[PDB]
Amino acid sequence: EIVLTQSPGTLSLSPGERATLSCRASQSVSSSYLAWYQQKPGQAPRLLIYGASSRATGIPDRFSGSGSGTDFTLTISRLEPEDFAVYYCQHYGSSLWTFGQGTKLEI
Amino acid sequence: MYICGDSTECSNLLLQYGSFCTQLNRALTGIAVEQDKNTQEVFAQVKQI
Amino acid sequence: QVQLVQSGAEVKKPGSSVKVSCKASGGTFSSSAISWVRQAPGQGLEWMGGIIPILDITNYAQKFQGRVTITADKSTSTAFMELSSLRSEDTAVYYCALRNQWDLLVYWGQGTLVTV
Amino acid sequence: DLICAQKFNGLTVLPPLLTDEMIAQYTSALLAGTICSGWT
Amino acid sequence: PPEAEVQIDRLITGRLQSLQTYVTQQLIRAAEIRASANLAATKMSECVL
Amino acid sequence: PPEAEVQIDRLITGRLQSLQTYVTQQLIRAAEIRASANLAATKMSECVL
Amino acid sequence: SETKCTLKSFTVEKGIYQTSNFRVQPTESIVRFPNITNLCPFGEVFNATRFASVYAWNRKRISNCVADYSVLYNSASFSTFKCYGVSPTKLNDLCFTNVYADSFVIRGDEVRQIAPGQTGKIADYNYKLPDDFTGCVIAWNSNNLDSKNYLYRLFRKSNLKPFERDISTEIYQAGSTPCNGVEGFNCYFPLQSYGFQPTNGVGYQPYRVVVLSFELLHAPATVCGPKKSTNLVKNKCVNFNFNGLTGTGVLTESNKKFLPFQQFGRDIADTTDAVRDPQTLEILDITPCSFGGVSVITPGTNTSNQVAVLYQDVNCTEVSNVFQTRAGCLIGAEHVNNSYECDIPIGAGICASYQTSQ
Amino acid sequence: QCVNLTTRTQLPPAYTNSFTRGVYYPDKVFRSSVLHSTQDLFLPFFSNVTWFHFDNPVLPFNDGVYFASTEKSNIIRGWIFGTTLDSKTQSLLIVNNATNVVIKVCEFQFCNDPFLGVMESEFRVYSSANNCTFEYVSQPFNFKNLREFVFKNIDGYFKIYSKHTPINLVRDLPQGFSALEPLVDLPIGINITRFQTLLALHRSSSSGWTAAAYYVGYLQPRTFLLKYNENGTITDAVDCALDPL
Ligand SMILES: *[C@@H]1O[C@H](CO)[C@@H](O[C@@H]2O[C@H](CO)[C@@H](O)[C@H](O)[C@H]2NC(C)=O)[C@H](O)[C@H]1NC(C)=O
Ligand SMILES: *[C@@H]1O[C@H](CO)[C@@H](O)[C@H](O)[C@H]1NC(C)=O
Ligand SMILES: *[C@@H]1O[C@H](CO)[C@@H](O)[C@H](O)[C@H]1NC(C)=O
Ligand SMILES: *[C@@H]1O[C@H](CO)[C@@H](O)[C@H](O)[C@H]1NC(C)=O
Ligand SMILES: *[C@@H]1O[C@H](CO)[C@@H](O)[C@H](O)[C@H]1NC(C)=O
Ligand SMILES: *[C@@H]1O[C@H](CO)[C@@H](O)[C@H](O)[C@H]1NC(C)=O
Repeated sequence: EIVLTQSPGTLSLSPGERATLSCRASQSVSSSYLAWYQQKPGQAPRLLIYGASSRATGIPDRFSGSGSGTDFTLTISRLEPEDFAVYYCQHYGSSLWTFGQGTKLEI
Repeated sequence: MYICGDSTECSNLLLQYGSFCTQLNRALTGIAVEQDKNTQEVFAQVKQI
Repeated sequence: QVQLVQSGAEVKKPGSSVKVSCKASGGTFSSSAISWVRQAPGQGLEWMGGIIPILDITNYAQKFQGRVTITADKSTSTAFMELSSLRSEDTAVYYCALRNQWDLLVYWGQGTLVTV
Repeated sequence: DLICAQKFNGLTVLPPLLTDEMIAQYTSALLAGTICSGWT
Repeated sequence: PPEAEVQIDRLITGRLQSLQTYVTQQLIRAAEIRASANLAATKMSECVL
Repeated sequence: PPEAEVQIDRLITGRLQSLQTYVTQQLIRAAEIRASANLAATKMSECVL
Repeated sequence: SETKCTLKSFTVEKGIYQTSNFRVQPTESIVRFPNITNLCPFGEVFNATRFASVYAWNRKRISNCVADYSVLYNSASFSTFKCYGVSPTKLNDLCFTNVYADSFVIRGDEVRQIAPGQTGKIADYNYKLPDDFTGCVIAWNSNNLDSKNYLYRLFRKSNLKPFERDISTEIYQAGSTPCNGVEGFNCYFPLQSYGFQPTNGVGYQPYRVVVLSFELLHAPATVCGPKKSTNLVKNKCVNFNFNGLTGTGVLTESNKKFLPFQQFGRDIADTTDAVRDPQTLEILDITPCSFGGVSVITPGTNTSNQVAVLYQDVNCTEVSNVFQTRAGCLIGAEHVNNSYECDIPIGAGICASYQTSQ
Repeated sequence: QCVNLTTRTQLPPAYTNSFTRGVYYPDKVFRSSVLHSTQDLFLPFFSNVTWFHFDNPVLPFNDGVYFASTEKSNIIRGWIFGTTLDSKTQSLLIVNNATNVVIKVCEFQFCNDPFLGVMESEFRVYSSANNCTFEYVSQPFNFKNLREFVFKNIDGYFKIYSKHTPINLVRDLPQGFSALEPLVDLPIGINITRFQTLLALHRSSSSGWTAAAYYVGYLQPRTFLLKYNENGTITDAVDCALDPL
């Protein structure tokens, strides 16, 4: 299978700062099937980025991203307190799904 | 059947024309009749066997 | 347009099965695919398996190969997942998610907590 | 078979009114007539 | 329907022409045969009888 | 190209109809002359020989 | 009555008239398709974040999948949905090979150029669609996605062939000056950017265009619609649908030596003679049900209204007073061990007449 | 990797008679007991075919290639098709290397003499590879074996028809009639203007640079009447532009 690994596993950042979260695939993947999600405890995962780009409807627009092959990144242009969250990348291979690593962001 | 191979739509379009099929049928029927007449005129000249 | 509606929370005894119902609102039950994802407390998400209601095809995660049966009701636009031989290890929130062909978005239900 | 291919497209063949046996009988009658009585 | 009707009409016109051509020739050949049959009948009447 | 195809096809149909008409008339006329030739042959045999 | 109608008369003379036919009907339909396990990956085609400039338009192959075209057709998001060679309604039930989705971004006034036989800078220099084309051109306004980049070919030596993608960008001579490169005077760079802005009028707003090109009824199918198969019923008149092919007839097992790569057989008229079933690779023959042909033997109507009916080419096993003859099955006539002068000829030595309780 | 060796016997091209070889089944349709008119690219009857025999030059592909080879030595392993074969454009490499049949389409840079050795002490062929569009791998495995192939490239589909028959060959191809059944249709999308065969050099590699032959013809858009027997096999053909008869 194709395993996604994100980094850093945990991180402490201040509001007002730029932040990035990486997602590396063990095998190359189509950018068109990659997505990023945000999660708060007790909530269903929220989609932010799909197709390794393409900001999701209703998104804050502070989020953007890009990538290809085995290397993808989620960028937050400025962190707001509401952006401190668990974030993960997933691959929707449609016959295979890959999940794991929440790069947990705290103040 | 030659023209409209079991197509309802074709048949309805064919009916926008005049009595085409009728004339063709008459011509071929007339020929078939003559073919039997020809045979009888050539061979059945004497009706005593 | 697309809305996923799931059944409520349940409490089970060891050895029993849980059948989670997911109704596809907005249409396109057919010509789309539905998957089930589990989240044990304190954990991230994991894939359990899924179904393509139109092609009548099921597919399972190796971790969940066996125990769980996934079906789909075309008439009521509803997907189901029944996980047997439950243990306390299976306490989790069970989520329904789907994607339409022609699209890129993955639509999600609410997640239902099942304890054992 | 060609006759079948023609049949399936609406092309058919009708039988003759007189059969080969009937024709043979007329021919034989004429021959019998001539040999027995000439042109009379 | 309306696009099919155009395409069907193109085929109908062609098929009508095909049958009409056939029949005209079939009539001409039949006329030739009648002449042959008439001659044969004459020969039988005059040379056999 | 497609504009020309419509106009070209119209001329083709008209010209084909003209050839078919020509040939049909020649076939009929040929049958007529043949009948004359058969008469001529009969006269040759019966009155010259 | 059938005789009276064909003759346009309320009076019928003695003799034989040719009427109607014998058209045995199908009783049930049959549908057979290969069992395809995938849904088609079209999210990548229609909902993509990036489209090519027309100049370097993209081409994606679609295969081994099921595609429901109901969704694209019914969706109101499209500004245009024009199909050539197929009705969008019928498209959903057809099966294809070699399906391709071409895609690019154009200005709104260029929508008219993505068509089989249109001319202009796109039609001639960026993307030529064949005059002979089967498929659908689908497009929508993308001003909110693309406007703030894209280049189009304006200066080209010659017009493009259908589906040609020529992306050399070399600067070259237009006029009298013997140069390449050296842009200026009479040598020019071939492309111009047409950046899209929110302030552009509609003719200059970007549109996302997807062109679906299809090969219909190639013997195989790899892309096939959402249609369920039925059981295969043999030795009965049925409707049919073998990988998209239709017709009516009786299907039977066929003892034909089809080669491993063959899957259809044809008649002299080039009509389907046989098929290889899509799920079980059995060869099956298709034979039209029955033609009959009926003539009616009629005593004149100034004498009687009894008629006898002859079915021209049938056995007296299919359709009291049934006589099998070489000329067909004669029904309603009483055959006798006698002979008489011929009155109404039937054929093959047989005649009929109306005689005595007649 | 690659050998910068010449040291070859210097020979002229030989030529032979194509006879009546070169018919392809043009369809997936069963026809039997008929004579059917087909216009396609076929080898012209009685054409002048070039005969090659460690002879591996770059040849034009033109409108399609009729290829046949004869061996017992298992030297001819495959083909390389493309234009420049220098990683600038994609090209097609089809090889039987015993381990697998390997078919690849990529922006590959190739060796000027892209060969294989023999055991199999070496495989050379390539200098480099860029991202590759296509890959397929099959499962592992007086002249006596004749293999006839036709290579067509229609609208991006590389179409191969082939047949394998027993022979007893000392010089040229046998006279007789054959039609090739389709083997494969590869949805590739590439430009082929030139090609080479892939030979397996015998090795006991200049110090051991060591018995096969092949023929190259070209196809033309001729009309043939193809005779189908009762089993639907093409058994004969008429080349409608060979001569007045
Ligand atoms: C992917 O598909 C979705 C669903 O059609 C598109 O989402 C719609 O976008 C319009 C325009 O912003 C909104 O008015 C709708 O409310 C959205 N619908 C839903 C269900 O979210 C989305 O824009 C498409 N993405 C791309 C890159 O084409
Ligand atoms: C699936 O396809 C295979 C190969 O064509 C066939 O043998 C099998 O019966 C099919 N299964 C169905 C229709 O359930
Ligand atoms: C049925 O048709 C066959 C010819 O195919 C013929 O020999 C037989 O006599 C016919 N039979 C009836 C009326 O039973
Ligand atoms: C008529 O012929 C059939 C067949 O030979 C015979 O069975 C029947 O008895 C005959 N009927 C009469 C009245 O002679
Ligand atoms: C030597 O080999 C390289 C690699 O294939 C080739 O580019 C070069 O032209 C060759 N030189 C000679 C003299 O053969
Ligand atoms: C194939 O290569 C030749 C020679 O460079 C070139 O003229 C032709 O346009 C090319 N065709 C395609 C489809 O790239």
